[PDB]
Amino acid sequence: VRGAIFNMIGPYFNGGRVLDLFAGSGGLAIEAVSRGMSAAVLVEKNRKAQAIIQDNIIMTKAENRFTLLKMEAERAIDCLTGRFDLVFLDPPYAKETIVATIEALAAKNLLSEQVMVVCETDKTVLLPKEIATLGIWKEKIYGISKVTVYVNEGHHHHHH
Amino acid sequence: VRGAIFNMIGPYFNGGRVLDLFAGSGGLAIEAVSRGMSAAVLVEKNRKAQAIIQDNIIMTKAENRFTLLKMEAERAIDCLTGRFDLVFLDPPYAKETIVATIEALAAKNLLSEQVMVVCETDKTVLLPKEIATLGIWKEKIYGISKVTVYVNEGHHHHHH
Ligand SMILES: OC[C@H]1O[C@H](O)[C@H](O)[C@@H](O)[C@@H]1O
Repeated sequence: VRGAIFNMIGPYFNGGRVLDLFAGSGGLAIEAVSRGMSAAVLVEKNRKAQAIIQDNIIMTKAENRFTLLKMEAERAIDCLTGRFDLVFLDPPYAKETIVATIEALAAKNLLSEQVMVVCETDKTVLLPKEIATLGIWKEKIYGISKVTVYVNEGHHHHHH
Repeated sequence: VRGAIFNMIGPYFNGGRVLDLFAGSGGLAIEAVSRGMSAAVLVEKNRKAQAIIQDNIIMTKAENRFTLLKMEAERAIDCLTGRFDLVFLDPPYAKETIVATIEALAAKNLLSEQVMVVCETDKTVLLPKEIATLGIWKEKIYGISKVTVYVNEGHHHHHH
C-alpha cells in the first residue's frame, strides 16, 4: 500500500524532515525521502527490523539522509528536538495511542508550522476529527487498514 | 580555533556521518558539515546549549542535515545505530569521560573503520595513547587547548 499512501499525501514532496516513529522496515521514510523529502529520523527498537532498515538505507545511495534510533517511541518524543514536516505513525495495534502521541508531539514542539501526520491503524479504529491543533484532511480505508492524515489549520494545498 | 582543528582532520570531507557528543553550541558538527560531512547527530543535555544549537542550525540554511538529541551521552550511545565517520568529544571530567565514551562507542560498534574521534580538552589534560581498539593519531596544543585525534589501527594515511 506504499503507493496508495503516497498517492494520498504526495505523490511528490518539496523537501523537509520526516519522523517515522514506528519505522519497521523503513519503507515509509525511505520512499518519502525518495519522493522529495530531505531527511528522515526513523525510530524502531525491534532488533530484527534494525538489520533490514540498515540494508534498505544503504540501498538508497543516499543513506546519510537517514538517522535510525533504537528506542521506544515515547522516549524518542522526549529526546528529539527541532521540528518535523511529515510524521508517520504506524504503531502495532497493541501499542497504538494516536491521540496521546500527537498531543505529545505538539506539546514537545516537534511539529513544523506546516505539518502532516499520517496515521495507519486497523480499519476498526475510530479517531477524533481534531487532535491538538490538527484536523483530519484525508481518511482512506483499504483492506484491513485505515490511513488517516492530520494537518495543521491553514496547511497549504499540495501542488501537483 | 575551528580553522586549526579542521586543518588537522580535513580541511574538506567527501560525505559521512558526524556524531557530536556533549555538543555544547554544536560549532564543530556544524563546521564539519559545512566542510563536506553529510549529516550530524548532536547530543546535548543542557537546555540553554540546545537553544543555541537550534539557532545555529538554522543559520546553515541546511538544518535538515542535523539531528539534535536532548539526552545523556550514555543513554544516547545505547540508542544510536549507524556507523559514524567523525566523532567530536569535549565532555566534563574530560580524561575520565573521553575514555569511558570511546570504550562505549567501540563496544556498540558505532565507529566506522576509518573513524576519527576528535577530542578537545584543556592543554594539561593527558589522554592515554590507546583506548579500546583506537590509538592517538595526532595531538596538537595551541592557545589554552589541546586536540587529540584517535583512529583505528587500519586508518589510512591522509592527503596533504
Ligand atoms: O506538511 C506537508 C508538507 O511538508 C513540506 O512542506 C513539504 O515540502 C511539502 O511538500 C509537504 O506537502
